[PDB]
Amino acid sequence: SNNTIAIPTNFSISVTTEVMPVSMAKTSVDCTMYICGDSTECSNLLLQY
Amino acid sequence: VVLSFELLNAPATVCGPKLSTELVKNQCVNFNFNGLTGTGVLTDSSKR
Ligand SMILES: *[C@@H]1O[C@H](CO)[C@@H](O[C@@H]2O[C@H](CO)[C@@H](O)[C@H](O)[C@H]2NC(C)=O)[C@H](O)[C@H]1NC(C)=O
Repeated sequence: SNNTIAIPTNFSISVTTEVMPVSMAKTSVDCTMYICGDSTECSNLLLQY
Repeated sequence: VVLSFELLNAPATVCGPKLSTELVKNQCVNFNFNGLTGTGVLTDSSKR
């Protein structure tokens, strides 16, 4: 209506939880051990990559 | 003669003539068990 307004007569204090990711697990790969295991022969072929 | 092989996870029935060495545990070694060969450290195990 062009001539009426609603005013809050009261209030509520609210506490709200916002959860945010900030980091992830730091990961490391031994690329030689993953590809070749311990085999010397494969490690020599891997050098060619 | 046609020799047909199978190389299963089952007891070795025919083997090549390789001489066999003592176990060397707790060291990184080359190994060859029934032709299954690799490199690593051998230890006792609990495995069933
Ligand atoms: C807003 O509403 C709350 C209730 O929802 C009012 O608090 C009540 O106030 C009466 C009278 O003061 C008490 O008898 C009640 O016990 C109160 N309840 C609670 C939960 O506090 C509050 O007064 C209102 N705020 C304003 C500014 O009027």
